[PDB]
Amino acid sequence: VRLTPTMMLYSGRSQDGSHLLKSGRYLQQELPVRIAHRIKGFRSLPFIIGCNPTILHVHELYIRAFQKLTDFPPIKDQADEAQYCQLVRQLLDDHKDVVTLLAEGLRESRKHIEDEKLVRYFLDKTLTSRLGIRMLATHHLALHEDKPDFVGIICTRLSPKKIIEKWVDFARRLCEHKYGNAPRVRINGHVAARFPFIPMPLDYILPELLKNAMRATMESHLDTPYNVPDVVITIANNDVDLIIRISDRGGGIAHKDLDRVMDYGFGLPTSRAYAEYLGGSLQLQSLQGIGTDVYLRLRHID
Amino acid sequence: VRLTPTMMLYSGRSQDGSHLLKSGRYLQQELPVRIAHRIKGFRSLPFIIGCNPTILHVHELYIRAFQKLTDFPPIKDQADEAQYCQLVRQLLDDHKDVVTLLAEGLRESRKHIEDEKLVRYFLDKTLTSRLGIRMLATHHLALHEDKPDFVGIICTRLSPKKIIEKWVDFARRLCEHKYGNAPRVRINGHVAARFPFIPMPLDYILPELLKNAMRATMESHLDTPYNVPDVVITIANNDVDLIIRISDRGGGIAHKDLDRVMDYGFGLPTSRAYAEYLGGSLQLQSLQGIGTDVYLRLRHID
Ligand SMILES: CC(C)C[C@H](Cl)C(=O)O
Ligand SMILES: CC(C)C[C@H](Cl)C(=O)O
Repeated sequence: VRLTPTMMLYSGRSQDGSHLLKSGRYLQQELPVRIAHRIKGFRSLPFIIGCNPTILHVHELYIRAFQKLTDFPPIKDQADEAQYCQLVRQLLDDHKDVVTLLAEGLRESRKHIEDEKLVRYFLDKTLTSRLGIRMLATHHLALHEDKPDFVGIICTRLSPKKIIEKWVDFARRLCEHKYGNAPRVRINGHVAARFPFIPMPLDYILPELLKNAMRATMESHLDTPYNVPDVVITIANNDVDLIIRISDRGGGIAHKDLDRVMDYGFGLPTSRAYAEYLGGSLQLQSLQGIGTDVYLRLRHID
Repeated sequence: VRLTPTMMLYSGRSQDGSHLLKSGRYLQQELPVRIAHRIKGFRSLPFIIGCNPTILHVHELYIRAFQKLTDFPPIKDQADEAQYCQLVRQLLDDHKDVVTLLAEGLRESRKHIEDEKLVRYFLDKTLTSRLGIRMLATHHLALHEDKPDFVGIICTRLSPKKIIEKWVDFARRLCEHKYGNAPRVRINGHVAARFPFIPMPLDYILPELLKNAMRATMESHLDTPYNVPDVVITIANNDVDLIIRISDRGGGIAHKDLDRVMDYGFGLPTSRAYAEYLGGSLQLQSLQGIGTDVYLRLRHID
């Protein structure tokens, strides 16, 4: 009992494993319908783009997914549900590179793009539906796990500070490897906050935002990489949403680039679409000559 | 030679005072036309609002202004221009309370307001035109002054830090008088920047923004007024615009109030309309539970 947009994540308990069958049967009815919607998206692409060999390949993954899914017989016991999980697992892996295949197929296809609002809409709808589908699927699998402080993929006691720190260490390493240093990150605000929340969207978004804030900081301090401005992260936790402000002193996004930056890495426009999909937002405040403030808002689970 | 939107401020030099006659004759043709546009605005008000005695009074100031202006004969020498200045001076003073009279007339008139986009449009158009008219008029008068680092109302060497500091001292005093203390203000970024710029819009806007940031800070620290979070102002100066970010730790503007706050003190919605009128913007980022960031952008003079 809990939801993403129009999709339900099951918070349940059954010592017989009754909840696993109910969740399995839900996932089994919901997946094919949503995969078919993805097939329609490909069908309605401008012909010339839909013809691109990589776009066509991704199109074919979805048909294949829909075939295997609809071919699976209904679930009438635990044993069915178990094998169904195996299928779902295989599909999640087969589809792991999809975002990357799309970004490539569409680049090969840049010249033939006449209407950009049309393709941008396709990407947003595809990528965000894909996310929802993957959360729902991953949730069901994670219900088989016995891990504490987790109901499926819902973490019952999530520390925004903690999950930010993990992605900071990650982004710092990439940055140190490329520039030989990385900005110290400071975290302020509600650093002690804990509340139920689904990690996954944060796991996509944060590393992107952290990579940008760090890149921009280094690219504008080439002369002094051993000494660069800190990246300052602020956490604001209230009853409606969680806000994570990420501020860098990297010189800002230039006026001429302001529009190009939020459109299709490819990490920012995806991140914004994810945030809105979940009922939040991703906004940018550029101080040209100084730095950039990025505001990630995500609604509280309920 | 220099401009606000569709209006020209004259940067000129004449030892005979030839520039004063050219500016005077420009101001004399431009004022009546723009006052008449203000009269149309009142004429097109919903009857029931336009009937309010205070709204009617302001309406009558404008007609009166337009009469005295059109009655003034053309300017053919320095002596005419001098008396014209006297008239313009008198009008600027007669009209000094207009914003306040409007805000009052419309409050008396709240119940009868059916379409809010209509009135909001009237206010924006009136208040922002009024500003432009007052800049143009004040500029002409200031051309009579011999003050250094000033061509009329254009300051040739304006320090954003300096003008911010003046409004900080001002807002601090009001705040100390009401709460018995006030937040320390810190200024960072391009604190050494200097460039031609027209002070006036900053003189309206900054004190409003500073009053809010300080009020919000005190209202959320009632227990400890002797010790409150600093207000942090950041100046970003580039070739396109000037950005002044004003950040407070006053708990943010609550979700439920987010829309009500930018609509018609009355200081924020005016400030935003002024900023856009001049080709800039005024945007708010609320971190509910923590504070608010306000971003004032104003285009560089050119
Ligand atoms: C069959 C599903 C799980 C595939 C999802 Cl929609 C994805 O593209 O990864
Ligand atoms: C006649 C002019 C100078 C009046 C201006 Cl538009 C104002 O209302 O103050």
